Amino acid sequence: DEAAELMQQVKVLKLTVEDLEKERDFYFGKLRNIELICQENEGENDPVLQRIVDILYATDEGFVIPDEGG
Amino acid sequence: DEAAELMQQVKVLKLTVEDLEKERDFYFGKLRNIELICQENEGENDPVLQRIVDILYATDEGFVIPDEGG
Amino acid sequence: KPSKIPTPQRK
Amino acid sequence: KPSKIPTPQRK
Repeated sequence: DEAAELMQQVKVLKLTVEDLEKERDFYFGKLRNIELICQENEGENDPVLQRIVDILYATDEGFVIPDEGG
Repeated sequence: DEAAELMQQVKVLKLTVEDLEKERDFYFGKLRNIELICQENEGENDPVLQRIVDILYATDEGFVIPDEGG
Repeated sequence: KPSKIPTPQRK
Repeated sequence: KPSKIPTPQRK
């Protein structure tokens, strides 16, 4: 049935959403603590902190960076 | 209409899915490079690397850790 | 914390 | 790379 697929879709999407945003939220909360940790230990800017800032700043074209202008 | 909401749901869920998994994927790919970077610089296990491993290992109850048993 | 890390715009 | 970082199970 038409709506049977549609409602099953929201099932799969609910599931994908719950799988997705559960990790998106958890992973992102983790990311918030790494950024300020870089400024907590910039001072001693060891290689890891040079390659993980590269990590944090892994932006590319098509991707949005906030506070763009410096 | 019944299916009109349902198909609009998959719209919103598609949108949420695309917003979600685009970040879930991007953020997680970033996370893959931090974990091995910790073992790249464990040797010199500075505070950052003690607090970001806490980050990477921010697990709790209800959350699954792979390779559980050591 | 300093909102410079890549995002989407979204909302 | 060493799959110890928290996950879900999912699939």
